[PDB]
Amino acid sequence: RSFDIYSRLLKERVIFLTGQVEDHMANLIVAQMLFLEAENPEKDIYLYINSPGGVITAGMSIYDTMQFIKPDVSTICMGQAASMGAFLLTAGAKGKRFCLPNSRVMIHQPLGGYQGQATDIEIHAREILKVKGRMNELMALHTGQSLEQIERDTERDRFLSAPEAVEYGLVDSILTHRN
Amino acid sequence: RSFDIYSRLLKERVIFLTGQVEDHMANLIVAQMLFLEAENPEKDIYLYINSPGGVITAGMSIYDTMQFIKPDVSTICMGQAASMGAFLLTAGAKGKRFCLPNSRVMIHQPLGGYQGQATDIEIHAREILKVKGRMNELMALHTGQSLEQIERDTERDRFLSAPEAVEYGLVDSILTHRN
Amino acid sequence: RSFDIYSRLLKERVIFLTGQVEDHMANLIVAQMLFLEAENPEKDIYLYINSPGGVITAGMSIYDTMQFIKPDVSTICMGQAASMGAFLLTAGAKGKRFCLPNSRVMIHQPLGGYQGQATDIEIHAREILKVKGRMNELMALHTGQSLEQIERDTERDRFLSAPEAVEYGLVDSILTHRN
Amino acid sequence: RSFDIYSRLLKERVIFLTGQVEDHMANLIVAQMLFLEAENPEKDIYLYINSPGGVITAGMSIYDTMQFIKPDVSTICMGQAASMGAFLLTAGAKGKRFCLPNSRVMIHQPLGGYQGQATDIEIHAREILKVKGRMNELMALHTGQSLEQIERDTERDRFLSAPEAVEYGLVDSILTHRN
Amino acid sequence: RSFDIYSRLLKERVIFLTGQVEDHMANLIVAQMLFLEAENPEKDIYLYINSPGGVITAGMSIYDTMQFIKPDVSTICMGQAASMGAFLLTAGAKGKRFCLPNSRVMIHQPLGGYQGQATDIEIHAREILKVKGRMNELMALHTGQSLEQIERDTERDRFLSAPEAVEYGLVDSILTHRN
Amino acid sequence: RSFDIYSRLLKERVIFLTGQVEDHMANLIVAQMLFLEAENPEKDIYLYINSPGGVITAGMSIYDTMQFIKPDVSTICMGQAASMGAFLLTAGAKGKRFCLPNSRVMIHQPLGGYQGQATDIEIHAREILKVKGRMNELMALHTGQSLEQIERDTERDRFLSAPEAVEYGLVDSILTHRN
Amino acid sequence: RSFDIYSRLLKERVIFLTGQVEDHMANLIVAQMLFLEAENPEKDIYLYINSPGGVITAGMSIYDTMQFIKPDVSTICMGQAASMGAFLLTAGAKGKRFCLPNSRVMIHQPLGGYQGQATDIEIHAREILKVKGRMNELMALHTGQSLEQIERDTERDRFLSAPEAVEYGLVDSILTHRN
Amino acid sequence: RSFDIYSRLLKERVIFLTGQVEDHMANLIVAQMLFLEAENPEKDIYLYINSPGGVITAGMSIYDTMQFIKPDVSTICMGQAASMGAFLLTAGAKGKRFCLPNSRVMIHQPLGGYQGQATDIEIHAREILKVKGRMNELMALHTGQSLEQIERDTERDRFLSAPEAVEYGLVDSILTHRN
Amino acid sequence: RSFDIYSRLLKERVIFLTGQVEDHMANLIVAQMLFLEAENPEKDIYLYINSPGGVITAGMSIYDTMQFIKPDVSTICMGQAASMGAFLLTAGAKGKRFCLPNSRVMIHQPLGGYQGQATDIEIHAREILKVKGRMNELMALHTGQSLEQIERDTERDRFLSAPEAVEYGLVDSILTHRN
Amino acid sequence: RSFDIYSRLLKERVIFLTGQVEDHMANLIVAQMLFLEAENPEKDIYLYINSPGGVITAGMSIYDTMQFIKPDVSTICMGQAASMGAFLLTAGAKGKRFCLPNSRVMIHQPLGGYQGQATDIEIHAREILKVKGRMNELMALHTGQSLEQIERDTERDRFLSAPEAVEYGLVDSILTHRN
Amino acid sequence: RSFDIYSRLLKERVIFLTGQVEDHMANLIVAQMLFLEAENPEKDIYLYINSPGGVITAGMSIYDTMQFIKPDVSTICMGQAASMGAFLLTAGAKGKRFCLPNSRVMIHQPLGGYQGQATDIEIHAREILKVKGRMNELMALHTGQSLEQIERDTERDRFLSAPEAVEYGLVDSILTHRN
Repeated sequence: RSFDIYSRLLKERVIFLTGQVEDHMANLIVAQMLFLEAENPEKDIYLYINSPGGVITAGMSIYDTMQFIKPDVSTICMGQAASMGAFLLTAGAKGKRFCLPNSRVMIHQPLGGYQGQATDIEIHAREILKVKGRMNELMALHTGQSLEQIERDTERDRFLSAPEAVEYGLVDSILTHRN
Repeated sequence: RSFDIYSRLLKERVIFLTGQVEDHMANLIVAQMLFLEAENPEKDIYLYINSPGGVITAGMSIYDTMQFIKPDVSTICMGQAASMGAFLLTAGAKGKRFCLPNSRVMIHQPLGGYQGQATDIEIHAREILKVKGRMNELMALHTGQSLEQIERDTERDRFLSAPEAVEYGLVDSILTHRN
Repeated sequence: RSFDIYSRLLKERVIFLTGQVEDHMANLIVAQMLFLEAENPEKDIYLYINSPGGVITAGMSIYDTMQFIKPDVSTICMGQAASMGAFLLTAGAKGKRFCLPNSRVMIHQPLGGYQGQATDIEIHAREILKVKGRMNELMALHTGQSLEQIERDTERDRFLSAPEAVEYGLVDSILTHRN
Repeated sequence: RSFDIYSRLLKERVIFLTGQVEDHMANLIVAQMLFLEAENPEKDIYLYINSPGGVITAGMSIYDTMQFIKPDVSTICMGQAASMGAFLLTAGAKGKRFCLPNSRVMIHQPLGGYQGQATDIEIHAREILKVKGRMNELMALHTGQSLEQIERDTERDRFLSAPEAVEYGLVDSILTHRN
Repeated sequence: RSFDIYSRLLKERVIFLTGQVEDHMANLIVAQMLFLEAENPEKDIYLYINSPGGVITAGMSIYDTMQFIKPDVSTICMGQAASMGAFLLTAGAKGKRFCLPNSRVMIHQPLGGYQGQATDIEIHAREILKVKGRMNELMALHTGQSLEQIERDTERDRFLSAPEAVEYGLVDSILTHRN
Repeated sequence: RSFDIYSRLLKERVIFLTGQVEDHMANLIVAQMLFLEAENPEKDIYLYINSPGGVITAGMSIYDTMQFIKPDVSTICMGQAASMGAFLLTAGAKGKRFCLPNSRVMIHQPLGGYQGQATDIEIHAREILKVKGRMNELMALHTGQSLEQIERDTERDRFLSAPEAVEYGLVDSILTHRN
Repeated sequence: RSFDIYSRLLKERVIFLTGQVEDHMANLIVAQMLFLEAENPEKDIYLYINSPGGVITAGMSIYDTMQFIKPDVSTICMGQAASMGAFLLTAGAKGKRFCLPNSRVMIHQPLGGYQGQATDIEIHAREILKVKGRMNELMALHTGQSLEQIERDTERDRFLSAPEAVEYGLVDSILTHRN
Repeated sequence: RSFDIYSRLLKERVIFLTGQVEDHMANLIVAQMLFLEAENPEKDIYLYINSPGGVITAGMSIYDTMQFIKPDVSTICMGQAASMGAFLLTAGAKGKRFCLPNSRVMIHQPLGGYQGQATDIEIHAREILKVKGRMNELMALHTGQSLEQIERDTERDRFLSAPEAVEYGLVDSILTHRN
Repeated sequence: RSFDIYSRLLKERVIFLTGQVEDHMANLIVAQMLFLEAENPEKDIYLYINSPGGVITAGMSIYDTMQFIKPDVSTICMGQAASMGAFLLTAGAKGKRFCLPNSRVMIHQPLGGYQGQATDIEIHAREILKVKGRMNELMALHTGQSLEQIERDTERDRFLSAPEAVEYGLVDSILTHRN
Repeated sequence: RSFDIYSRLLKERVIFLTGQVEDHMANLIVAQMLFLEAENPEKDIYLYINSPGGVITAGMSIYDTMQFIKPDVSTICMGQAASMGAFLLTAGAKGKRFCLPNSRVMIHQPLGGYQGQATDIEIHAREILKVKGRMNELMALHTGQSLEQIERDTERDRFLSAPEAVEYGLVDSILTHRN
Repeated sequence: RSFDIYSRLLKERVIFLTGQVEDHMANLIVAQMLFLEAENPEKDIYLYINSPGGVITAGMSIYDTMQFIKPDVSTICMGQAASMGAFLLTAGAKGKRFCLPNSRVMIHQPLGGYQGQATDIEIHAREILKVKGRMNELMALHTGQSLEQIERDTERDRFLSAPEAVEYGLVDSILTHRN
């Protein structure tokens, strides 16, 4: 029926990634995808995104899953897709990444923090550095820009309008009306 | 049916937008609209609004989706439409925007806040302004007022009564009695 | 069946207005109202009011809905009905506004509050004033009392028993025994 | 089958009033009553009462509802009936008010409080003295006692055993064994 | 002895106004001015100001106290002088007011809030408006600017470097080096 | 329908392990396996591991269960697998432990703590040392490393990219695409 | 199905006892047992233990239901059985008490605490010593150790691994693989 | 005498700035500063600094007082001096600023935040930027570093050990042994 | 007198370093040293240390002063000396570092943590690694041990009795009984 | 002049140890002791004890001091002397350790608790046992019991009335009156 | 003098025991007594008591000191003396224990509480009973009542009026007017 609306929509292969990114809402996204791949492993799957960002590992379970499943996950951003949100948007199938008119994007490097003995802090920061390294690589890839270029652009929070977003390479185009 | 009164009214293509505006309740609006579109792309959709406003991104995900979909989205204001509630109200299809005799409207500029280093304060300070600017443009459109009439009037909380809101281009007419 | 008493009670066209009047409980009432008009826009709708009042804008959404829709909305006060509750009570269809023998009504003026800069206190106060005045008009009008008289009685809290309420023009008669 | 124990008992025309008396559980009781009158205006309705008391106007919505509906509302006190609970128990159809052997009854006067300007304090203090009067008036009407035996009896907490409530006129008899 | 350091500078007629302006610290400052006048009513009094401001009536006891005592109260601002701070800073004896090189001033309007009935709210919005007018006037007098200029300039927080304070007319000049 | 997504995917023998490892969630995962084993003791069970670790007795109830049921348990790590999570991944069916592209693994030693008399401190500290020894042995035997080698790398947190989890012997390979 | 996994496994006559032992969770267990006996008093009941203990009386309501029902209750320790956990584990039908390989059991003496008058303290402490005696009696009984031995081994925490568990008489054998 | 250690060391013209910079601690430092000049404006003053930073304005009241009194102000960092602690340190008399052997210095730009309307956010961001510049100019001025160099060096926290400090121009030399 | 026990002991050139190390108590102790120096530079200062440690920079503000003043600083351990507490005791005048019979010492690496952006993270991680290095070097210096050996023994909490302390070169000898 | 009772008694060489034992009340007792020696190293000091125990290192700092100052330290117990309290009592000068008639003594073992990696948990747990052993040898040394008698007698809390503490050798005698 | 009212009254050999009995206030009381004995070991000391009781050990410290000093100690009860208050009241010098007219005395048995192992509960439970026995013996000693009689009137709270306490032998006489 219309008992659950996100369900009816799931049947239309529409998945919503809304707000904060974290393990449980991430895991729910991931399973929603595996389910759509088993249903029909050919049809695209649409993933709407309105999110301030969130936990990185939780984000990579989503990312690796999108690339892993045969279906092409198109991505469409409404409202906003900041940080790992923006990362996921641009991680969508090629040519199948959008942004509605007034949605906004924000990009930036990884945030984190540890607490401990110098040695452990060493082992942990070293690590958040490997991750920044891989986060930037993957962004160069998906967006087209170059490693050097991203790290520059991403050292500090950076905003992009729907247009600037396409111009930059995070999304392929702006959806304006249903034609 | 009546098992769930809102689900029953969605069947009549009616969506309510009540209270504070945030990602989740907004996602649900977006999902009811997407869903109505899919059921019949030609019939109007009625978006009843009684809100004090809220988070702008969350709202914009509703304005873009409203515009984006094929159906005309008529907006009825009951009780109150303030800030993002008045934006969204005025964003309904032309001619199909109304107010009940005692609805009261209030418009004003964007609110925000950032914390950090002066540098970052810079980016955020200038993005909130880029937003106030796009927002004021769109209010110009849907109202007919000049960009300068709105920046002027939203500079501070401005209350509009039903007839004033009609007289101002916020809504098209006042609904008193069903005939 | 009687799975959900209120759902069941609705089939008999009975909507309940209980507790403090605020945005969501009101929209629920406004929907049961539009829903009943849809089942039969001719038959009277019965509103049970037992409330100490609440948010004026939320209450006006119910008031305007009552006046708007085709069917006559019969008001029955049980327990108490005060401020916005008393107001929504007297706003029922003349001839069909009731009080139970020991119900009690209380009228008074809009209670508000603001915090901020002078310029802004000025605005917001002007608005509470415009509203008080109109609410006063809609009160003279529904009860039959004069505008002078209402202003003179809504300054301080005033209690009316069911009988005085009948004589004040707030309700039409007293329901004592289902005859 | 007892999928919903309380609903199945409702079918046997049984209503439970447990715990503090407040607006909502009180509304639920009214609705169960109107619904049982709807189902059959001729049949007796049984109200079990086990409550310490609560909000007077909430208790009065149940009271007036009991008097209004066509059916007789038989009251049965299990455990305890204090204040509005006692009042509600003695308000059942004459000849059908009962007490279980070890249930205990407590009667007293209205409780209240206020905070504000002296003018308002007076309006509110005078109002609770009327409520107290009317409560005493109705107390005498149902117990048979005179108007002063009641006043003289409710100035302070007063306990009454099952036997004493039959003798005082609060209830008609003790229920000890099904026969 | 340098037992109490401020009690020591007080003997050199130096007075410090530090932090939040509120009744008790304000009263301590007033008492020192009166005490200084008692000791020697001819000699100047230096008030060192470092404050973000605070309560208006609390500050006005200092203002009038300053103007009432025989000695000229010379004011020196360090750190900052905002709101009630900039005000007391400028109310100092004409010709004897200063800003350390890097102190900064901020001027703006009254702030406040009330909760209550529409009738009480109006008495309060009226009042804060009269306070608003006397401050602008007193600010006009003291800076030499014109009323409407002061009004126009205070509507929103305005920062002013010491040079801008000297230009604007809040202080008389910038102290840089003891000579 | 897809009223419970985790429930459908379970139909495909896919179980999820997300977030902190503790008795209840740990117990649910265990029930899913038993349940899956009884459904078909022959087909593989698939367990996605995206955890930061958690309680060791809880993890072991899942471990012994894994090694105990007939079906082969295929572990796939997405997002991340630390401590107990990495221990349960490397604990999957030999040759069927995969690690998605950007999942990061982290293994280390046991965390714990006690409070009380010394005699109990020794009893308990001696117990965590014993658990340690055992986890090292099991980590040895599942990864193929030597007990000495294991002991040497888990004294301190030690991360491991996807490629390293293969070199080190925790997992067998890497799923980068569905094919 | 896979809707309610634990309800699903009740069919294979499998009950899980997870986490803290207390009255309500204990009641669910008792009820699950009584029910499985009503379905077949001949088939074995399988109770999975993973608990750090709990309220003794709660545990005992489970202990006696086990000895009372016709069906043998086979116990299977997963993760850990500590205190009352080890108690209910070692109380399964003799010959059918198992410990998974890496399970681990812990045993000790009763814990408690009272407060109040001295007389009462003597009453309550004299009660915990009886429960103690009785708990050690019953431990000797299912393990075969001398009551004398028990008392020594439980004055303090004592951990036992699966093999150790089997040798102490707590359980009959270790479970390693489905065969 | 050593009744108050801090007062006693005040006789040797010594002053300590310990902990976060905020109006009150700052004032007590300024007053001791004025007090000393007043006792003899020729002898040098010693301001020991061991702070992590604090409220910029609070700090500036101290700065301007340092440059203003005739007494030369010798700064001596111990432990650490970051942010406004770094600034006041390098602000002492040229030639008379130091650094204990293992002192540690940290520099960077302003921190801050605001909440409100777009308009007001602008005014405050505009202000923390006017301040940053000025703060930088002054750093250049006191370390003789290029103005651009400071802008660079203060975009992100930069730790400077004592030698590096001397070299960078923050302090003139390093004190290790009292000769 | 003994009106202030600590002032009197100050009068015998005795300073106490008790509890956690942080700026204010560390500045208090620094102040006592400078004062005792002022009162006689040829004489030994007796500094007692019963501390679990604390903030390194604060510890350092005391270490540098110790090294710096003319008076030989003699350290004496009572109760405990952990972390900065052991560092400060071992930094006493070579030949005058005592340890009471039953005092225990504990050395270990630095503790800390950060939260923020990777770049900043890296910046702080390095910093704590420079600090760790410098402490170790100074541990080697004062204990006569070797830098390497110091790097080994201070990776994990290391305890030592007074005799082991002497033996390690942390203190020079053990005081037992006055003579 | 009895303006401060404890300081007056201090001239009578009477130090009080009251309440929980922790670094600061402990340091004050040490300071009073060193102080009292300095006045006269030949006269007896009296330490009254009424404590429930407390931190060990803190008690040891008191302990060594007692053993270390030339003058004998006579200990008198009032109320109670438990744990470290009891230990500091028996630590008095042989032949001068008194317990008042109804004072009660309690002895037991060190209590502790750590949290962290197994390795660190080992380091701490060995430390707490060495401390236990050393504490025991001391107990043996002052009471003249056997290390073995003390080990057994302390495993769990053991109370000893005043006379029983006399024969156990914790104290040399009961103090009943001032003769 | 009167710079402290109680210090002044001390010079009159008057001590106050007001409120809650606990270690620090009981220590103060003990200190004042030793001091008064040290001024003049001959003259009476006067301890006023207005207490509801408290910690027995804290109390006993006040009791063994009352006996122990040479001066007779006269106890005067004002307001109330309950539990330890009543104990300490009666433990005063025979013939010199008073009770002001309307003071109330209350008596009972020890209150306690403890948590932990059965073994520890027993150890602490015996102790509380030993204390209860000893307290009851002293109570008998001092009142003249038989042991047994004391055990009976102390199982539950027992109030005694002033005169009833002379009768019971708890106090010697009543005081009424300074005669």
